[PDB]
Amino acid sequence: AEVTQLSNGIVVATEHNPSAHTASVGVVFGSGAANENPYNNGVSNLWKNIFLSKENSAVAAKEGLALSSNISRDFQSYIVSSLPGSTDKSLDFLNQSFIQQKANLLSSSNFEATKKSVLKQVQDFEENDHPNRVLEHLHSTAFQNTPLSLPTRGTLESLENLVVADLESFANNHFLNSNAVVVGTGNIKHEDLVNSIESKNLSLQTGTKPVLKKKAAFLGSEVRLRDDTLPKAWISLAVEGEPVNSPNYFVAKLAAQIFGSYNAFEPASRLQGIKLLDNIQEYQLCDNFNHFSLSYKDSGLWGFSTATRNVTMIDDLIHFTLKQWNRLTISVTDTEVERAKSLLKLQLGQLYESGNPVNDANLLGAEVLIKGSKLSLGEAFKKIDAITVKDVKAWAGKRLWDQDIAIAGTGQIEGLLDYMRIRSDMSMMRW
Amino acid sequence: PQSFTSIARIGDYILKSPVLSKLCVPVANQFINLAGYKKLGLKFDDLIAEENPIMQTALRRLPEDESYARAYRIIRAHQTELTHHLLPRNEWIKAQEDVPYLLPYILEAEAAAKEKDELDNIEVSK
Amino acid sequence: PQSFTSIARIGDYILKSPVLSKLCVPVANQFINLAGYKKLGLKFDDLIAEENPIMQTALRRLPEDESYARAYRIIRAHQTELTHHLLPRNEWIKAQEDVPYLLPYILEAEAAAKEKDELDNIEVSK
Amino acid sequence: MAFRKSNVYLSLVNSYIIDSPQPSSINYWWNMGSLLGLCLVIQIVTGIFMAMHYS
Amino acid sequence: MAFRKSNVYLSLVNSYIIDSPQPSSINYWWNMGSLLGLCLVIQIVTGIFMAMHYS
Amino acid sequence: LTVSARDAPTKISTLAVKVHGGSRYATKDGVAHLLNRFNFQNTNTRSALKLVRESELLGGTFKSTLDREYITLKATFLKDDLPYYVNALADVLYKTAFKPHELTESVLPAARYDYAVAEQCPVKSAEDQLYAITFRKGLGNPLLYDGVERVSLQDIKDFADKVYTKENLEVSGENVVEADLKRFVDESLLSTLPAGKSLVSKSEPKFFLGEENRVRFIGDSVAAIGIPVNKASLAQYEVLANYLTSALSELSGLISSAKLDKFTDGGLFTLFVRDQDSAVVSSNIKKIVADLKKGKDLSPAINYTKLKNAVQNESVSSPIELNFDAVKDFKLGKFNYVAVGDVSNLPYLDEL
Amino acid sequence: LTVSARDAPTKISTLAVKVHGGSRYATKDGVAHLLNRFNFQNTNTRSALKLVRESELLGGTFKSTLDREYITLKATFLKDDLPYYVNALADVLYKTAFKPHELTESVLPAARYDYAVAEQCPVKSAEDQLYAITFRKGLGNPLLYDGVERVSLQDIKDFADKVYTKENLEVSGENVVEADLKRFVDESLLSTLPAGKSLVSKSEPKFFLGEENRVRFIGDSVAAIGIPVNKASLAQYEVLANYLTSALSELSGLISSAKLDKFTDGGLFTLFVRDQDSAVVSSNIKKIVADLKKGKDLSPAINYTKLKNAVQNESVSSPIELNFDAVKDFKLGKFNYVAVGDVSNLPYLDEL
Ligand SMILES: CCCCCCCCCCC(=O)OC[C@H](COP(=O)(O)OC[C@H](O)COP(=O)(O)OC[C@@H](COC(=O)CC)OC(=O)CCC)OC(=O)CCCCCCCC
Ligand code: HEM
Ligand code: HEM
Ligand SMILES: COc1c(O)c(C)c(C/C=C(/C)CC/C=C(\C)CC/C=C(/C)CC/C=C(/C)CC/C=C(\C)CCC=C(C)C)c(O)c1OC
Ligand SMILES: COc1c(O)c(C)c(C/C=C(\C)CC/C=C(\C)CC/C=C(\C)CC/C=C(\C)CC/C=C(\C)CCC=C(C)C)c(O)c1OC
Ligand SMILES: CCCCCCCCCCCCCCCCCC(=O)O[C@H](COC(=O)CCCCCC)COP(=O)(O)OCCN
Ligand SMILES: CCCCCCCCCCCCCCCCCC(=O)O[C@H](COC(=O)CCCCCC)COP(=O)(O)OCCN
Repeated sequence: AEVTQLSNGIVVATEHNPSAHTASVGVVFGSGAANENPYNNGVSNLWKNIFLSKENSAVAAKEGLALSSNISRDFQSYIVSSLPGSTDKSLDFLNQSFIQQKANLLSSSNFEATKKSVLKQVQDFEENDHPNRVLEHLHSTAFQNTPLSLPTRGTLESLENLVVADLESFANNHFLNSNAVVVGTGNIKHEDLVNSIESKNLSLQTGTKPVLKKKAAFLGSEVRLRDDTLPKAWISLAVEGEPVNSPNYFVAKLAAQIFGSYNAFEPASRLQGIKLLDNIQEYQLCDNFNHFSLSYKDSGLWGFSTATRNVTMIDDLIHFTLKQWNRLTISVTDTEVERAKSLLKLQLGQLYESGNPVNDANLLGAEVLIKGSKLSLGEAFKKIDAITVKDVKAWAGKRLWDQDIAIAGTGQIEGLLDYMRIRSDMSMMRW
Repeated sequence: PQSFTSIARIGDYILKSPVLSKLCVPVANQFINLAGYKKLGLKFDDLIAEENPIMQTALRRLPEDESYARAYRIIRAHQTELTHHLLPRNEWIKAQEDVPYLLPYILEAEAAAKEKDELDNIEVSK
Repeated sequence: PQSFTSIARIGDYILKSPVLSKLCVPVANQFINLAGYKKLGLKFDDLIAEENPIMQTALRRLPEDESYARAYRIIRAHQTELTHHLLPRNEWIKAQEDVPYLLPYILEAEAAAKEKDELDNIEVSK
Repeated sequence: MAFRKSNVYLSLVNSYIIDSPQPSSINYWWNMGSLLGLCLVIQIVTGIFMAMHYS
Repeated sequence: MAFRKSNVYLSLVNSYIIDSPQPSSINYWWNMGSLLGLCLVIQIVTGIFMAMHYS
Repeated sequence: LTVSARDAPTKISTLAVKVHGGSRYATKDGVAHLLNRFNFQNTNTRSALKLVRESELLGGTFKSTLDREYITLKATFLKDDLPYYVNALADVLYKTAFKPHELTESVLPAARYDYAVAEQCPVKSAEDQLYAITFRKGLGNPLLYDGVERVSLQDIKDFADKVYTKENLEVSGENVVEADLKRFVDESLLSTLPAGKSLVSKSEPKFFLGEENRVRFIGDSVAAIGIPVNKASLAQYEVLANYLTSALSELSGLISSAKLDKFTDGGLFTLFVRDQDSAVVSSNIKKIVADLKKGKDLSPAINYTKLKNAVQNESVSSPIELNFDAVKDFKLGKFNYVAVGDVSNLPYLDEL
Repeated sequence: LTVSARDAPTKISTLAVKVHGGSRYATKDGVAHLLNRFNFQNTNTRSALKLVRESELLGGTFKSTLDREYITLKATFLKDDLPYYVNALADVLYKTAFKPHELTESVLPAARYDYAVAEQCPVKSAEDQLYAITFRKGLGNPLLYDGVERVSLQDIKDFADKVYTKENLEVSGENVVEADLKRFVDESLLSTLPAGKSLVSKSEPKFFLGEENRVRFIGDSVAAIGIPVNKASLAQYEVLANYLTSALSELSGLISSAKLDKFTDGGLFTLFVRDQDSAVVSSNIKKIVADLKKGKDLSPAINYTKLKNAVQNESVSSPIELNFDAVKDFKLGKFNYVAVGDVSNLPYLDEL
């Protein structure tokens, strides 16, 4: 297992695996939804569905290729997959359809049909997908009036004002050679890829991207979307967390692993070594929860999400969870830290060593764009093993004890108390 | 207050000793006959206080034909007590019917609660 | 306390009289503007006290799009009251929007309760 | 329901001395608690009337 | 649940002065009822200490 | 007792035990579902709580999975802890306790939740209907437990003694040294199991053509067709399922799903049409059947099928139906049909 | 507007209005059920509470009844109060209020109770399946409302304006002077109704033979067969239904029920087998079908059928299929079949 970075004008990164049976080749750009403004929000999500449109997918399918695309807050990628003997055809398809010609894809008949399909997807997301849209509303209230607040899909109000000239204006500012990384994963050797690119003279455009002026900033706030005709309540809560390239990046992920995830209907999930589960199962305070530690280029979020049918005891669920977060400053034990070390290593090993080269192409390109290289899994395991109890207590005294929070919620949330009752539970008046 | 695991540990030590089972076992038979619960139609496991989580677990796991018969013996003993009488002598519990029917369910629930308490307050070593 | 059937009987007698509708109707328009509920964004039927069985029947039978809009006006009026302010002047209720939306549901429930009371305390004759 | 269960002050009376479920086998030793309530009323009422004449 | 809701004597305290739902728009005129409770305590406590010296 | 493994320079390993004990071998309705929920409960020597706490400190988890052919027991763990997980999987097959209070408190409430989740999906209930009217006894058995046949605790223990035998299972490992795995298996309690017999039948299963079934349901409407496939025709219907859901076909906007389930003795092709308005469902399924009856040319989709087969086979032990080069044409013959939802406004079999 | 009556020296009278508005004419699923529960609700001139209190002091009651052909409005009362009840039945057909709060508070909770009672009887759900697979649109419509098609308040008022017409109803009276009844009907609001058209079709309905359906159910198991009957064969199948459930037949201990439903254009013969053990149901239905295929002689049961027909026709207006003298033989041909309950242990159609 080894990565190889090489620059000749174009940054080329590979990750060779001679045991895999497919190969994957694409390009990742270093702009996401946090490089848009409130008037062209959704222009990245439209460029994805233009690339995945029917006439473009049909040209690829006669060659034997498949297409993927992903939109995030800091990056976006466009990936072609094939059998290991036809990576030259997949690199040709990325040259013709995406680099040279774009007036074929941006015809008026293709643009209006794609815009209709995207507007239906965003409408069905806002009406049916309740856990993921509460987490989207948590980002917009915590980073309000700041580039990290814009949703990755766009809104229905901002998507209908978009024309063809808005997509060409975004492509001239961000789809550049100094913003791009060419990636290759699966069964493909590194020097075979750099000689196929150098046998041509690929270059997107010369110049740099615009520089935004407002930096990300956390603000303690809340947003409530009450809907009494829904059968549950869905709540997210977080503090300000760690960015990428932070010295406390792995300590924050281990602290979330201490409290973990839960499913009340799976019998083995009920037997986990988490002390919070004693209070919750006595009166059945929720159906599921999960803790997270998200990281971006400038900021991050640390907290949990939950879903509940017990709508008269919502205040007991928030109170018991926040009293366990107080113990990370005061009285976290050594056996809880050793359990979280083994489970964080199992979770990280499953994320980076799945058998999908499309997942590996997204992870490799996003990390080379920020850091310039990639940290191996062997070196990440040695940083996790060196964390002590005193590292956890010093991190939680800075980020958790007596700090501001952000709350989002939907459904039957009448039993959720107001902000200052929840804010005062971030300290004990004992220590 | 004293657990049934502790009572069975002391009691099985006496019953294996051939010299201690000649002294204490005749005294225990006179103690039970002077107690008089069998003349009201009760077994000893009907007399155990039930307002605790271990006993509520063991009473849930009892088979339902034995749960119906336990409820009739308790109700008949309350009615005999308020009339200030005893049962007729052909309705008394015999010694070969005074068996510990609830004791294996109690000992199983006590061992599971002890193992959970040891895993929740635990040390490690490298 | 005074029923809406009695209020409508007195009020419709004044409005049909051409001499009484020239005297009382200018006084009633000054009375409503001095009351000031429209500057908080309320209609008059939002102000009716609801803790009685007739009003609970009429609020159940209201269509749901009007029930959602009534709940928003009451919540907005409580928030404006605690800040000791008034609404902006472009958000005030206009006179052509201050319609009795709840009055036909109230009058229908009152007539059904009167007919039930007359049939329950009734005479007969051969 | 009946008025002894719906009124705010009579439901406290009803759930304590009217409808409260008792075990069927308690004997006369369980009557001492209500005699103590009568003794406290007797000591309070004879106490006030003597205090009108005491220095 | 929390101990302020499960205890027999603390749940009366919790449902009256801790968790009781109030309307959000009441003004300072709604504070007179709790001042009357403070006045009754002041009159009772100064009354006992003066009664130790009164004939 | 077949043992095989593959190796890699990878941090994470996976171990699996494949038992021929799926719902096609079940004695009563839903017994294979209830045995699947009894796995990793209390053992005679170790409680279920002790197994979760011990493997969390080593970094491993357990899972059990049921389909129509297999019951699969799986572990995922850090690589150097291999002998702990060989012995833990052997104790489940050998000395599960089967306590009566475990059936009441854990197994039966977990199986009621599995049935209630799958009951709200009309696509899943249309697939259950298509298996029942095509094969009628073996592959047509119901997958989950619903309680129309009552299953006692002794029925579960009799089914466990029938399928947990040495001639009826195979052991596989990923990122595992093969010479170490064969040594740890021979020392474990797997070699102390009864020999028994293999349950896998050799002959072709009996099938039926031209059947119909209609179910009323509150929600979306589904129309679905199903074709049974023999072993010599598995390559032709695999190209057809990838062609119909790709951009090479003009019918792909009307089709919700299409796939081919494969077994060692044959398979079943399925196709689904889903919408909330039943006038759209009736218009879509009439155009699909009429266009497939005229005939299609499948040879432009051969290279696309070879890519999709290699992606899917990275988790499977690869039944090699890999000769796609002879696939040229297809014409629709006889088939089965089910309709779920607003059945008063859905077509009949003789109308299409 | 047909009016007829019979007279007697009897204290009690009965008046009925028969509308051709059953579930075989319904526009959506369950609209005829919801119109049947709207009868004797509030009228424009009189509330439903006032109608109950007034007729109780006179000694009368009202009822509405739905079947597959008719909606029937009925009154039973003391004899000399006839003009009050002619006018009360005329106001229901003419000026029912159809308030939206009456649909929410009264009609829909009453129709949910009707559906939940009939859902627990597996004999009734087997008869609903036999009608659906035999006729498929007219007589195969569902009888009750379940909510898979939503029905608005305007849908109910459109169906009432379609069936409450003068060419679509008939008035009948028992213990009623006929010359007085024709005078009171012509003075009432029934003569102010629209003329309209009759909904009764003249031709034979379309039927299907050799169909099958299976439903899973927790409870008893039912096996049932069904045969469609034309108009010339109604006398033969009436003798067969009385012969099979009498002491003249050795098969009567195995049969739970057998009957013949009659209409003006034909009928449907049914037979049912019910037991809580499905091995008894499978043994019973195999002996019934095999013995009916060899042939039976029906002529010893002719005089017994003529007695049973006269007892049943005392409440019916007597469709005269009364020539039982030509009935000699019967041999079973093609038929339809349904199975409800533990369907894994019940026979299939080609196995019997
Ligand atoms: C007798 C011994 C008892 C002593 C204590 C009793 C107090 C009785 C006073 C009467 C009363 O309770 O009602 C008061 C009422 C105002 O009610 P409101 O909620 O609408 O005003 C909220 C304010 O805008 C924000 O008030 P905020 O909360 O922002 O600041 C507090 C303010 C002082 O507040 C008080 O002391 C309340 C008594 O602090 C400052 O002034 C800052 C500069 C130092 O006032 C009125 O409605 C009319 C004003 C005259 C009332 C006098 C009539 C007496 C017979
Ligand atoms: C639980 C309640 C009470 C108890 C146990 C109690 C007990 C006593 C006793 C033992 C004596 C001495 C009697 C003697 O030997 O002469 C006494 C005297 C007295 N008590 Fe009480 N008392 C109670 C309540 C009250 C109250 C509530 C009052 C006044 C309002 C009161 C007023 C007096 C007076 C005036 C005397 C002196 C007259 C006398 O000697 O009888 N007592 N009390
Ligand atoms: C609601 C409670 C009470 C009220 C409104 C009240 C009121 C009064 C008033 C108006 C006076 C006359 C004061 C003066 O002008 O000098 C007085 C005197 C007195 N009260 Fe109270 N009282 C209360 C409670 C009590 C209690 C509970 C006690 C004894 C335990 C008590 C003991 C006395 C005494 C000893 C005096 C005479 C001394 C003096 O003049 O201040 N009071 N009370
Ligand atoms: C197990 O179930 C039971 C149960 O079996 C029983 C019997 C009882 C009832 C028994 C009791 C003892 C309850 C009654 C309590 C008392 C009687 C205590 C007395 C309480 C007081 C507050 C004493 C104050 C009373 C007075 C009369 C003082 C006032 C004096 C005055 C007005 C005289 C002065 C007037 C002038 C003009 C000088 C239960 O409550 C109960 O629980 C559900
Ligand atoms: C709508 O929501 C509300 C709400 O708005 C408010 C304001 C309250 C406020 C509550 C109160 C104001 C409480 C009311 C006050 C009382 C009940 C006071 C009662 C008075 C006493 C108990 C007097 C007792 C005094 C003594 C025993 C002192 C005795 C003196 C001694 C012992 C001297 C010491 C002797 C020696 C020798 C040293 C609510 O409870 C409430 O919920 C419903
Ligand atoms: C915590 C310990 C202290 C509690 C003590 C409880 C016992 C108190 C005394 C009980 C005696 C019953 C008093 C009469 C009950 C009838 C009250 C009534 O009719 O309610 C009112 C009349 O209002 C009054 O005037 C009350 C006067 C109270 C006088 C007490 C000194 C009408 O009855 P209502 O319809 O409101 O009943 C529903 C209540 N939720
Ligand atoms: C006459 C008017 C009466 C009005 C009543 C108002 C209530 C006044 C109480 C004020 C608060 C008192 C705090 C009590 C502390 C918690 C109770 C407790 O500790 O109970 C017990 C221990 O028992 C005791 O020692 C009682 C102490 C006597 C208190 C006498 C003042 C706590 O243990 P437990 O687990 O049983 O609590 C759950 C009860 N449902």
